[PDB]
Amino acid sequence: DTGAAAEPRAPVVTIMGHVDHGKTSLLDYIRSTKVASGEAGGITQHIGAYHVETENGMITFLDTPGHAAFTSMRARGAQATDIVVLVVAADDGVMPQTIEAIQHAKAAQVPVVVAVNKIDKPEADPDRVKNELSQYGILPEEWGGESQFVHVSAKAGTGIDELLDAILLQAEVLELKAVRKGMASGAVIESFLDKGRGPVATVLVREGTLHKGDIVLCGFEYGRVRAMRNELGQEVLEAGPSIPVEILGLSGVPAAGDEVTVVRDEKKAREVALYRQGKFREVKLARQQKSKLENMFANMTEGEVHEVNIVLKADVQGSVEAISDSLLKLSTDEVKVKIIGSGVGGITETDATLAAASNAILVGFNVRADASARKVIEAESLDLRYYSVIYNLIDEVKAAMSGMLSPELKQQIIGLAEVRDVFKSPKFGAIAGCMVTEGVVKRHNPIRVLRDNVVIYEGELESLRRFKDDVNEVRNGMECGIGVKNYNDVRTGDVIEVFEI
Amino acid sequence: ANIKSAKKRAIQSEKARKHNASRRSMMRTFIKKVYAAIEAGDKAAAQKAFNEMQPIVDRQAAKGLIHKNKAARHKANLTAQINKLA
Amino acid sequence: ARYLGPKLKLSRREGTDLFLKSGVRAIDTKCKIEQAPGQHGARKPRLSDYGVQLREKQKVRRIYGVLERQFRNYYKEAARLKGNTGENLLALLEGRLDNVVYRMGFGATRAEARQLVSHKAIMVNGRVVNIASYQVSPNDVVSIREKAKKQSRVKAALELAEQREKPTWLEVDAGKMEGTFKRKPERSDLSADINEHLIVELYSK
RNA sequence: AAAUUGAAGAGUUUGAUCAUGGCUCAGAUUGAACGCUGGCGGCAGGCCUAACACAUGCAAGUCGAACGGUAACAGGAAGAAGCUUGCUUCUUUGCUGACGAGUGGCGGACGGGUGAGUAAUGUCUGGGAAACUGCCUGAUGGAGGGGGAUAACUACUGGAAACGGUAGCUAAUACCGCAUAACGUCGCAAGACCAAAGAGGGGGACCUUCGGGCCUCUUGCCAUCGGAUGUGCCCAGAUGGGAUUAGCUAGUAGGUGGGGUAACGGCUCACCUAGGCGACGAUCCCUAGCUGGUCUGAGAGGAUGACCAGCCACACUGGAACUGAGACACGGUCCAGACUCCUACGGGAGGCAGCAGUGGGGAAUAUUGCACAAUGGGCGCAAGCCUGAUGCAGCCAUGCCGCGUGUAUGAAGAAGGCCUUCGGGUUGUAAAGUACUUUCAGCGGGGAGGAAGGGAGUAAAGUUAAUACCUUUGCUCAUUGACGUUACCCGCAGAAGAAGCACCGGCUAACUCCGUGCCAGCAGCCGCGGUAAUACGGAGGGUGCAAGCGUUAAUCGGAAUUACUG
Repeated sequence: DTGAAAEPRAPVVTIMGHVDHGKTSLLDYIRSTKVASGEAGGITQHIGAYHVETENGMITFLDTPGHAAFTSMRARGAQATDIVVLVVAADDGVMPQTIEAIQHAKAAQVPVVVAVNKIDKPEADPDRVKNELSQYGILPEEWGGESQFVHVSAKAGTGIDELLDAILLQAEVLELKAVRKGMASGAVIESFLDKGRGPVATVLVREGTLHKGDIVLCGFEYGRVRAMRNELGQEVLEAGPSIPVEILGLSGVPAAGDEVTVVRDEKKAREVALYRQGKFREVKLARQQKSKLENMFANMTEGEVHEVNIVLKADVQGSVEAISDSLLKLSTDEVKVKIIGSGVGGITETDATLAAASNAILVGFNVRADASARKVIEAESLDLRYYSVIYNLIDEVKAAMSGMLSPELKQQIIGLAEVRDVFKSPKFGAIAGCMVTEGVVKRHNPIRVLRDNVVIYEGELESLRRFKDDVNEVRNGMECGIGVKNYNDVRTGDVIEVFEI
Repeated sequence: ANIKSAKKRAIQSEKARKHNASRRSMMRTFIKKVYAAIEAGDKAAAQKAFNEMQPIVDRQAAKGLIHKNKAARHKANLTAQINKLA
Repeated sequence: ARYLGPKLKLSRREGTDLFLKSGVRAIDTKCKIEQAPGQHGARKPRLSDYGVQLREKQKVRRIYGVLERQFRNYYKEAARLKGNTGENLLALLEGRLDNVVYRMGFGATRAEARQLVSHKAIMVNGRVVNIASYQVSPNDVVSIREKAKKQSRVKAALELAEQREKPTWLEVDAGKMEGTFKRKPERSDLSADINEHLIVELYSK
């Protein structure tokens, strides 16, 4: 990074909102692709960057879905981009997910331009959007707050001409700083694991430069680049600070996002990469000692000790950190759920072994079973379930948890009976003569013995016997007899409450 | 096949195969006629058949369909047997 | 790859002068020569049989400036060679260029001579040799190259040399700053309070 | 002259002893890993695990001097014109330098990968007799006269693709008769029978149908007997363990005859005999590629079979043959299986144990690099084209070897630290200071060798009608290096950018203080830890190694502790 060379670049733009403003539609129409609703779920659960060539100059587009679950993706996408766009619908207005995107725009000090998505529907009006978002300091219009609004059809494909112009201008009015040659650096969009290609990452390069021989260092991972891939293009020789290019040949799957810096030699970068691992490992053992010692007691003070374990491996690195945060949101005091061994991709022997030791569900956002993986899963009793969307996953884990519970709250009473004139029996130690005042008494149904409104004893009937008949059922207002084991003292005036479950 | 010439070789070897098959089937036919005469006890039919067979087991040897030694045994063997009867 | 620390410590531990300084000074006016280094130098070592063998090998190594790996390889070669192994070890050491440069008086110490060698100030047969362990042969002529000839270290080095006993197997012309390795030194040429057979014993067990 | 001329013991049972006997250590070695640390270079090594699965590129082509040929680009041309009258753009025509697709030839059986299978259609040693063998090679002769086809292409048509369907039509060194036919095959012999192909370079009278004839040389084709190399086959010995496996065997063992192979042979079939193997280990079970050699050992042995070289076996799994001199074919074919990819849903496609690279497994093993310049392989008359063989480069202290991280001087011997009986000792000539050097790294400058050849001309010989051509050998001219910023040499700047690791109770080189108090902890073996701990942890000091040092794993040694030597 020497010479202080300043060259203009294509602005990187991210788009945020409440789900359903047709945020994806804006991109696909410009891209003339329409990959929307071609994928499972009908919505975009993943992040990707796509550069297009349109007058004037060059521009690239980035998009992140807006959901309660993706706390991290929208936070990282804002700070990386020079310009942020916020989609808003006149029918939808403002929503708590959209205001969440407002904070990401201001805290990242990134200038913002917006577009009205629906001009097609007659019940949709712009004035509603402007005024209601007026209250918030963001999105002023012609009040001297320099922000500009755009009205697009998004279905009609109507300009757009204005939105595009604003974006170009907004990037034009601010000085565009970059360099064509120098020390390469940037951030990682999304990383995942491939079977043939190996571990890969999608990287935005702040300073644009690359070469097959150049050594690159991403986080605590290091390595030489074997090959370069750009979008549909299978191979690219050179990559500029503007257009994003998928990086390949790194040692292992890096963090979901971080700062990446190339180096001259790999040997010099080996010690640095190992140094970052030591710190990350030291804090890992540090946070491990605290959480265990935090209770300051050998066990839990109450009965919440019952928990459920899960095993998760997702193909993409961006999800495992992001959805886990949303997976910890569904956690409750009663039943505690925890993730064990989050994977970078697929499935493996040591992963199936991990679920073998402790009973757990093995789930993946997207995964396929390995040849060696099937043998283990099919042999021992386990469960392999893959889910296209995170919503179907977040629901069933909860379902697993709800089932875990075992509460008996009664529990409607089957019958209520009062006992009188106790008799003695060798087997049960006592037989309490009874008279059923209400309902029908049954054999295997549980009972609640109470005296003066408080419960003296509890249990389940073992023998229901009237005379020498020993009938399994006794109706109300019919003389009845009762005895139970582990009940020492029979007193008159108390009432026994039997209830079905 | 994957390589350009490998493709071509498979085509050529099939042609050769159908060529060789045809000539080879013909040859065995003319050999079999001699053994059939022998098994019926006729000198003349078997000598006659041997004379038709001779030039073609010889020729197919020259043409690489069989080796010289094979042609010779056939002539040696049949000649042995036909003489042993008449 | 070289011992760079304090030098008189080594002499003090081995109980003898190892000639690691020029000799301009009585060594006893530079250190407590007759006492080992450290808090417990005054302490006497009631020294095991292994101990005496170790220290003798260290002594020779520290004289010639050789670390263990190379010195062990020197033993191996002495052993392989014909004739007495102990004597062969000392022939090999005494044939090193850094050593020969020292004995012709071009360097005040073997350390200084070694620097002369490494820094391309020494030629063998008018050819530049810059590796210290270069084995010098009978009839070889080692010389200070023209450009290194005006170095004041060399003049001083030759003066001191003139005051040491003069080695038989070398013919040195102080004016030309060239000299001739006439022959391998005999055993009788070398100091008699070196106990090679101890070193030979250490490396056979 | 020399070339196995070589061999160590220590700790630990006991109160102590001698013996017995195991455990443990000092040593060499490693395709190593991990922990701390890490400057340069030369040479080597680098998936030991999953013969697990593989995206993408590349790893086998080449010849227009066999052939019909033009579709690309390149000129050339009657004739169209760019025309500003020698510069030219396009319409045309293979006219030719070349060359996509096609037929044809030679190579795809080599080179490269792996060790799954195999205790024997293996390997090693040593021998046999019944055989084939492309290219290269010696010998002697042929190379005559014909015939019917076909891809390409053309027309019509089906497919999403892969790839097809009709009918035309044409060439050859493709293919087949006919002749010729022995020092060949069959046969006692008499006799009977078998092949082939052209293509180029140059040219004197001579001339035509201007194609060439004809003259000449090169080269390819056919036959037969040899050489050389390769391969097939047979016998003997040796080449792991187990009896908690003792009996095994119907093509089984042999004989006759037919068939079969390139060839001997139960190789195969019919018939006949009733044999054949086995305690000198058969059968069955477990394991395994064998060797040269490698490591260790004084030796005898023990352990072992990466890297290099020889043999074998395999090529996703099971089976099969076709072509061919050679294969039952590593990037060929067919069937079945397992699996994966493409699809417009009807159908298609593929096999990294080649080189990179990916996922997976693992404590762990590299770049999707450059070049055919060199050696070597394929094709070609050559030029040349192809060559992940190979030469090189990148990565990793993985190992071996070399060198540096300065040299010399520097004393009451400072400050600080540490111990101390407060006298002093030590760190320590160490540091600071003083001169001095500049390897290596940095930066500029210059510059071997790996290069032999091949190309134009020229001259001489052998050729021949010939000074052509061809080929050989001299001559000159201009040229060919991926590595490469090469090795190496000169110059510049300044000690400047380059020291860590383990150990210090005995075995075992290296001792003190403070902290702790049978705790926290150490520990190869003995054994340390409850108030003086040289054994824990820190410090100062010291010992041993040093770009490494330790720990773990592993073979042999010591172990005369499987003892043949002993």
